[PDB]
Amino acid sequence: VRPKITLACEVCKHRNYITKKNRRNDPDRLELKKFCPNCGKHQAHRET
Amino acid sequence: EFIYTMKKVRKAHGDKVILDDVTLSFYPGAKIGVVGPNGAGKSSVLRIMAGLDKPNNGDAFLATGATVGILQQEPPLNEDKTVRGNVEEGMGDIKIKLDRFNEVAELMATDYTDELMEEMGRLQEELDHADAWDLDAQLEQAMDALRCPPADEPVTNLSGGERRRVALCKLLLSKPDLLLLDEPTNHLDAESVQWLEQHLASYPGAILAVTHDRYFLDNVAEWILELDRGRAYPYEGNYSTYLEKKAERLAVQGRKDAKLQKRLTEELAWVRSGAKARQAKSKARLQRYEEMAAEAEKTRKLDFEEIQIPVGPRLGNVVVEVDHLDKGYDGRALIKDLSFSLPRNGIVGVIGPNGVGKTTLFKTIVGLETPDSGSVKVGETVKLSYVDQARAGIDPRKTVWEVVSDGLDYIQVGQTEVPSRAYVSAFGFKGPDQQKPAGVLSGGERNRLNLALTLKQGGNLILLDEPTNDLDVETLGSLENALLNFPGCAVVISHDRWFLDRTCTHILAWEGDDDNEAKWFWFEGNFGAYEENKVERLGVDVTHRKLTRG
Amino acid sequence: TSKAYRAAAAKVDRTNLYTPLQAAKLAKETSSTKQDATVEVAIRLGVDPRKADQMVRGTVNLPHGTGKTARVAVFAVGEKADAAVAAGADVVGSDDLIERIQGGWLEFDAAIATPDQMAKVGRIARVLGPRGLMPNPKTGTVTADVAKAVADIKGGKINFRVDKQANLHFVIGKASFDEKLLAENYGAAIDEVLRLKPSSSKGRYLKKITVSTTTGPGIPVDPSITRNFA
RNA sequence: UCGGUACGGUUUGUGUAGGAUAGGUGGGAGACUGUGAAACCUCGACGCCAGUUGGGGCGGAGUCGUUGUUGAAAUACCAC
Ligand SMILES: Nc1ncnc2c1ncn2[C@@H]1O[C@H](COP(=O)(O)OP(=O)(O)NP(=O)(O)O)[C@@H](O)[C@H]1O
Ligand SMILES: Nc1ncnc2c1ncn2[C@@H]1O[C@H](COP(=O)(O)OP(=O)(O)NP(=O)(O)O)[C@@H](O)[C@H]1O
Ligand SMILES: [Mg+2]
Ligand SMILES: [Mg+2]
Ligand SMILES: [Mg+2]
Ligand SMILES: [Zn+2]
Repeated sequence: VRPKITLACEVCKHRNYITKKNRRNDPDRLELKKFCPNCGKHQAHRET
Repeated sequence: EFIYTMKKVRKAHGDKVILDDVTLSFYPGAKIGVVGPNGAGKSSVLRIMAGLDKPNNGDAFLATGATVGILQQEPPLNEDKTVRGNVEEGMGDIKIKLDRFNEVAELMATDYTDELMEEMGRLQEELDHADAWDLDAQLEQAMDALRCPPADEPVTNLSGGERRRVALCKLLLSKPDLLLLDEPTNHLDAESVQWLEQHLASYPGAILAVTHDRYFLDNVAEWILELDRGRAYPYEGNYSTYLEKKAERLAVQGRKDAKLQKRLTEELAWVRSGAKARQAKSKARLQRYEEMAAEAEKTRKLDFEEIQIPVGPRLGNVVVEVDHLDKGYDGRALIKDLSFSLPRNGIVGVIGPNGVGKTTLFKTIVGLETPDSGSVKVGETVKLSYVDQARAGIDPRKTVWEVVSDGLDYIQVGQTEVPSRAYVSAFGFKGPDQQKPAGVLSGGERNRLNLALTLKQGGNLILLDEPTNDLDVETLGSLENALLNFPGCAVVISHDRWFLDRTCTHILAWEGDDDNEAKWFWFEGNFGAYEENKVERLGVDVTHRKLTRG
Repeated sequence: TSKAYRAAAAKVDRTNLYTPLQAAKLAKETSSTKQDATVEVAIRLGVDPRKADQMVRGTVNLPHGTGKTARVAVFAVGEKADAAVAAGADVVGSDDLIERIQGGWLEFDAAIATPDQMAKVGRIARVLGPRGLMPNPKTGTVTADVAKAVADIKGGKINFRVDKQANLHFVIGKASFDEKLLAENYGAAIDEVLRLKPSSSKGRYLKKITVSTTTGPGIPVDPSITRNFA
């Protein structure tokens, strides 16, 4: 009920972060501003 | 070679799967019929094939240059016009590039003269791709076959259930090579389906229908695709061949699982009581109980709660008095010179084709209209309950519980204080399935939701308007054996001719011809009498239109 | 329906792919029974014309002529029509011909216009277009060449249009012409097929082909002749 | 005896207006007396307008045809 999701950037689509969410609380894919190292600045990140 | 194909496709939430291991493939010209219960995934397979969603595993691969159409279970439109409803899709790669050919030829001379050779002739190239580009004389060809509304009026509340006749003309003009028509025969007539019968027969291209009618499934379809709840199984033959081999399959499956359930109980006590029996082997025999008990719970599905209509006040002796009513619009002549009482404790049926005015007649009774020259007496003991044809009380963003309860805790239904969450699961939403949005609900659970916010008053005068749509035979029988046990005045508009033969006591019906198009005949008795009274009083007791050049 | 048509059915061998020299001998033997005829070409293509990247059309040159009645309509005013009225057009039209064509006087075959007329051509091409008389920017009926447009109708420039069914159709000659007035016309036709050769087709390219006439039966044609048409 | 491939002849299609677009594309004054008024008739196809010149057993004479012009196109005729 707590699966491990990975978070991919919007522009370069690299996979930089893995984390846990609750699936009966949040059905849709998360969005966070995290730090993409290949871009050098904070970008948006959905799930896969 | 294959129009459409699937790998190990599994569209699902990880808590609740809706497709699982769907491996099959289709040919060109594959007329398919899809059958199954509600809650299987019949519309979440036709949604992958038109690219409107993506699976969570497995590749869904259309062919190279074959385009696909779709008609969803609710048809969207645009709010512009009616002849706009034949240019958006369908003729959309010709019409948008039709005025531009008339725009590039406005005879500019200072701008460009010899650049009319690589763009105006290129637009001349694409008109030959369609083999016809006048587009006008062959567009009344597409609306004098569906019997469309007059093309110069917007699709506001002006359109009733012939909204579907327009959406069966955006789709059947594109002529896709894979045609995903999901329940086309909602809200249609005794002849609007009869047109669609002969049109889907001689149709070059594949066809997937999720229909329930019998002329398509017995004569047009060649493959039948059963959808079990997550599974998918193809079969070959028409629907008469399907149900015979389905019957002998569920025969030997009915005692496949009897001796399975007998086995689990015979070695239930072997693993629970008396664990003294064997040492250091017991962790190898205990797992064979769990490996058959975890597959005994993947077909344990028999939990189907009944549709129940609550009872409120005592209904008196007068319910609906219609005092020589006329109703119509500017130039239009619907209901004219009609007078009828409404029988206490009796199911009332309404008969008429699309465009006679059946659902406006209930809007008079609740109060959403006003009669032109007439009056309707309500009677101070009745209580209305109006479920609409267009299902307009569904707000497709907020969740299921918030549509029917308005965020409250107790709602007022049967002169009691019912806890409003318990009133939700009474129509089939167990627990954590309140929390999912109503715009994505199934065709059963959008018809098991419109009965929730409209039977919320316990009224002894309920006005059912298209109740027999998108629900299977387990609920359709559980409806008709639940509005017989209701103490008064259920009034039903329907088109399922094998529904009014079950549950009817009175019939209001249209009988108009070329003297006046707004007659309404009243009858005392069931549908198995009106079909015999009609042939002995009137004389009215084909020639198919092509929709294209050929 | 006639023995004379079926007497040439024995004059065609079944499983022998003929040569273009042996092709036109049967046209001299079948069409001489009746009045003048026209030799037809049918070519099946190994393409997938459901897509739009494989539509095939090209022009052609006829050094031996066409034998066509070639009734020429001109759509120009001023000096644009003056450089072509002496070129041999039978009925030279103007802006007044808008009301004579759609009124019921449709007696013309060709159509030549100028790029300074398309606000009035586009209302006339609504009926002439699906009849195959669309304004052509390629060959010369609608271009800036207002001098050699009428002579191209007697010059022998006919486009070829593949259908959805992968069928090419193009006439090559009359009946009174001999065999040597057909080798130069037919050899350039398959060349112009190769000049619009797709880069996305598969298998064998030209898998079946035949050549016949108006009142003549079928004749096998060799796909493996590309050099010895004469 | 039941099915696949390859080739070949025959046959098949009816919004409304016109003597049922004889289906698409490309040509083209042709068919020669075969009247249609024997039959599984009406080409035996669809049998929805009740009819699409060919297993034709009065014939060798007269043939839906070209002419007529309602309709994106009616028009014989073979070929892909
Ligand atoms: N809002 C409107 N204003 C004016 N006329 C309308 C309106 N809605 C419908 N009509 C006309 O009334 C006819 C029928 O009304 P409608 O509301 O569709 O009832 P209905 O006949 O029950 N629809 P249906 O259930 O599919 O048969 C339509 O064909 C229109 O001509
Ligand atoms: N996005 C979704 N998320 C979760 N469950 C869904 C979603 N979409 C559909 N479902 C449910 O999954 C099942 C799939 O059914 P669906 O394909 O939506 O229609 P259907 O019930 O299978 N055919 P029908 O009964 O005629 O509507 C139903 O129980 C739906 O309620
Ligand atoms: Mg939250
Ligand atoms: Mg559905
Ligand atoms: Mg209605
Ligand atoms: Zn990035």
